Amino acid sequence: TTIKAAKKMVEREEAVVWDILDEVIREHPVLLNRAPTLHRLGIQAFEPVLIEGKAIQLHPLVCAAYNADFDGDQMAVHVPLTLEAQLEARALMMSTNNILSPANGEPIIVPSQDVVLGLYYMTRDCVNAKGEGMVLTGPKEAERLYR
Amino acid sequence: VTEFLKPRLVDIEQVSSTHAKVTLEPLERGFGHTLGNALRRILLSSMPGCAVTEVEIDGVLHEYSTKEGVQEDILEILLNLKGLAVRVQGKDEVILTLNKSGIGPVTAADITHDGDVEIVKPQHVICHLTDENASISMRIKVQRGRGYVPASTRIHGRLLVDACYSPVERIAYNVEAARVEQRTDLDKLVIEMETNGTIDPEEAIRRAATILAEQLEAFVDL
Amino acid sequence: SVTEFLKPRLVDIEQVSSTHAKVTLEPLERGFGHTLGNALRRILLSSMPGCAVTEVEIDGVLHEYSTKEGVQEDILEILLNLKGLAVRVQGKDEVILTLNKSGIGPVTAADITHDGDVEIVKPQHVICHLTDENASISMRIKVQRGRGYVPASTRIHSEEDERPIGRLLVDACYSPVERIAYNVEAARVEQRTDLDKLVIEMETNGTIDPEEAIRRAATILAEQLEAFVDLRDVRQPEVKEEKPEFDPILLRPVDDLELTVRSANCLKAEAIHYIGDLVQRTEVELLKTPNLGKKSLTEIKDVLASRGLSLGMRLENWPPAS
Amino acid sequence: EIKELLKLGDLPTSGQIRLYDGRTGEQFERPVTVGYMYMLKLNHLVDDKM
Ligand SMILES: [Mg+2]
Repeated sequence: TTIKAAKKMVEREEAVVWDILDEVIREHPVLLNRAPTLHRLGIQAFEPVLIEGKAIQLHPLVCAAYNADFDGDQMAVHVPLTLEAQLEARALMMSTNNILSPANGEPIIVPSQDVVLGLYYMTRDCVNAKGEGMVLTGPKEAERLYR
Repeated sequence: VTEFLKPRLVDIEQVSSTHAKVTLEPLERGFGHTLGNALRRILLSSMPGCAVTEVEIDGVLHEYSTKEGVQEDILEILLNLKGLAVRVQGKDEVILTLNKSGIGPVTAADITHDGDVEIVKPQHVICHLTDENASISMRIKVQRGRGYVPASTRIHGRLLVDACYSPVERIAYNVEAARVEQRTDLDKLVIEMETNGTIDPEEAIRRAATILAEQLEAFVDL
Repeated sequence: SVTEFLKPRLVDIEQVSSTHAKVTLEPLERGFGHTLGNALRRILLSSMPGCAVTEVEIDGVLHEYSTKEGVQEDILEILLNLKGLAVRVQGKDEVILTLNKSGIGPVTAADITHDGDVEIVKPQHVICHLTDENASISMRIKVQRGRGYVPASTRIHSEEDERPIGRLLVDACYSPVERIAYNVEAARVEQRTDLDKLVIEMETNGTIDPEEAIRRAATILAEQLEAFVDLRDVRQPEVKEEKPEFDPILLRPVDDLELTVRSANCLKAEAIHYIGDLVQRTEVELLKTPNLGKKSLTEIKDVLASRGLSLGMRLENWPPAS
Repeated sequence: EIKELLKLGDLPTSGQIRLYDGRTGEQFERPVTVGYMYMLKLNHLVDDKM
């Protein structure tokens, strides 16, 4: 009932406060930012997902967009609190909106590495590999045949 | 406490009535991967069913061929037959005949209506035909086998085809994280599977679970 | 046969050493080899009931960042060796072990005051080294049975358990298994072909028993599998529950409120064990209750009416169902 | 000389060993490199930033 009681409850982290927190951010966006924000993409909007530890996970594609390696580079978070700002982050700076650089009409979401390697390995052709010369009733059949 | 956690599953999504998506939650730190992988490996290979394995066109006895009357090569016909899911009764092996003439698509429903088999989709197209004066027939033998047995492994005149006994067409498990009030992260399993329609997907999961449990039965206590 | 094939069975518990053990499940039909192999490896590595040390206490030391005049290593090294020490409890689930030692030489596992329900798996494991004639250590060692691995940080449960300064928390790492290698081979089936015998070697603490570990892991797998051996749309949430709001602590006797036994007999002098009956009993029956003066009455007024309850509250719903 | 030293042990000269995914149980093709490398820890630890 009282605000000080709620402060105490958060201080103790009762088993209900986590459900409450998970509820209060179900759609509430958030802002992630890199230290040198050279261009417009240096600040983007995401939806947070609760995790453990103290690190800040972020999609690899946008981390190629932030010009952000994983050499220990730090990132700052921000929470848009007014309704206008929440909806603004959801409508303008959400990652699913910035997919082309304002500089060039090229796509900023480029699979950088460790997946181009994966797909490239998945799409090649050994001249004599186990299974060569069959007929497949469809892609799912090939997937089952492989697994 | 030497007592584990049992899931409170949340959804059996039955989109298309032959391609289901089951979720399960929550599972212990690693049990998601082990359960998903065991179920997947059992369902793929070791899950008995029935499917065609012998094809015999009584006019052409070669995979390669120049057989008119049909605008599809014999390879297309073998491919179509590969997916002709037929659920068999107490019989373990039976041959079927498909003598047909006409104009267009020779489809499954033209099979002679035996009493020991049941096609799952009579609306399955098998092979399209030349529109006039074309009556090519063929017999087809099925078998009650274990799983996927390719032709190259069966090759040792009578034509062969890729035996696919496993009723499952595809299956993939994906494990996400799930929360318990203070617990960090427990596996939340999501298995999407797609079968021949000869058995509903959840029924196939049930069958695989039963087969694995009756395999395990030799070691457990309770 | 064609369908409904045959199940395997354990046919060897061959142990090459005290720890390195081998078992040979057979026969696996086909593809079941890798299936059960990887599954059992994951289960075994994941969860087996171990009983490593969890809480230690050495009379001389205060915090594990100190030393002690006489012991060659630091308290930190002692705790790490302790974590390394393994033991097998039989009777109870948690136990306390006293280790007393004096004189020059190495203090190893055998030197502790063993019991019957507790057995040291290997005694030669060195704990520390006393390097002085009149140097001695006595230490209490809490050893509790658990599953998995819990660090020393999150194991805290209250704000007074650590208040005993000598209670040093050693982050428990109890899992008897250390590595689980396995491989399939052509089983010598009397009449069939390409059946698979699965050979599993476990390198362990020697604490757990190999065949026992296998059967426990298999039980775990079967129990977890029973979830969707009969799966259906099920949901534990049953909104709008219906239950009587009678407080269950009233079912207990009054003496369960952390007070003496003379006041207990005092509430046994009025033949009032129940709290669900004393709740219909105001303070109009206390000085008339036999021998309730100042001290025992002070206990009655302190330990009862402070826990949120009141000494006598009118209610109309009791007892469901005592 | 590294090849000769590996030959002293019973390890492959290529320094690559057929591994196995602990999740599935099937081996990675293309035998992967595995060894014993020295690894430091730097005082940029997370508890000083978060
Ligand atoms: Mg950097």
